[PDB]
Amino acid sequence: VQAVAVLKGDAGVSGVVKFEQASESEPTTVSYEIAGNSPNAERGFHIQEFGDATNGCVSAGPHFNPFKKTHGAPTDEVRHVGDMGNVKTDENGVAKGSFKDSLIKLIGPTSVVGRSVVIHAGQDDLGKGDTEESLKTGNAGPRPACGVIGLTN
Amino acid sequence: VQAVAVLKGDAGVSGVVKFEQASESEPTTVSYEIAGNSPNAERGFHIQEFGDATNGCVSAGPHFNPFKKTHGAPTDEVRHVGDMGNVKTDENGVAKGSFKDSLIKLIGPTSVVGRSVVIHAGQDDLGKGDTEESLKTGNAGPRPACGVIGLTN
Ligand SMILES: [Cu+2]
Ligand SMILES: [Cu+2]
Ligand SMILES: [Zn+2]
Ligand SMILES: [Zn+2]
Repeated sequence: VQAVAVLKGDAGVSGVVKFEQASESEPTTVSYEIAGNSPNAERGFHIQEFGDATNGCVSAGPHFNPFKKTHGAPTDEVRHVGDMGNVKTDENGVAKGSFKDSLIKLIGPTSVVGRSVVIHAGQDDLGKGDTEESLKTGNAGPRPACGVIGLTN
Repeated sequence: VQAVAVLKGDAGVSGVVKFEQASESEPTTVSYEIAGNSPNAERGFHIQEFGDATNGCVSAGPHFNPFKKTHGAPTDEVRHVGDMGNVKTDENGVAKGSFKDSLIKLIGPTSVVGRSVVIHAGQDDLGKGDTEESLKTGNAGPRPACGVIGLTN
């Protein structure tokens, strides 16, 4: 199964995020290419609960969290399903890479198809900040771009 | 279950399409408000197979047709699942209305969540044209706007 989300916004940030999962038990491979970010920085990269784009990136809701856990790093055992951590941007402000994740799925009851992907304006503190907000959003700041994860071939 | 698709494009046409289905066996209620169309006209309104927006509205593919039937009117027994027919536009070029459909579903194997909705530039001939194209696209023309159907609450 394949899916793709085209990140758009009014802040100069844009990109494409591709997802791939052969079967439900398998990890999903997330590939991304995002431009227009601050150069040489880490930026919060998360999957939101809804794919509602009626009010910009705001209507996408909070991080996809079906198991009701606190915000964390992708490698943390306690993290939201949509917690993809930070993506690094180069001297030209482009973030490009890929990784596999075993909580994010394109198949089954927790499928992220129809939900949104958000690239943040700030860095994700990975749930390590001494704040309640750290456990909710990782304090990653505004959402300059987002896109609904749609089906593809 | 609720879903929404925000129709956008570079041709002045835009809008919102809302979907609602309580349970799989139930019809889905499609509500729409679309502006920027030709005034006092009928325009093809369809659901495409993919929600891939990487190449404008083109990457969405053909009409969602899991049962491999020919193009038809929504009331036809032989139609594509994504065949929503034409929507009427008023003297100001706005198409606004709602209807229920029993082939379009937000739940189950034929769910349209993650797929795209397209508003056409031309009228749908409802599969009655004396052309092979009539049985494929209804000859509805270009796709000025489209949006990926995402989950909402
Ligand atoms: Cu976030
Ligand atoms: Cu069409
Ligand atoms: Zn989170
Ligand atoms: Zn059709």
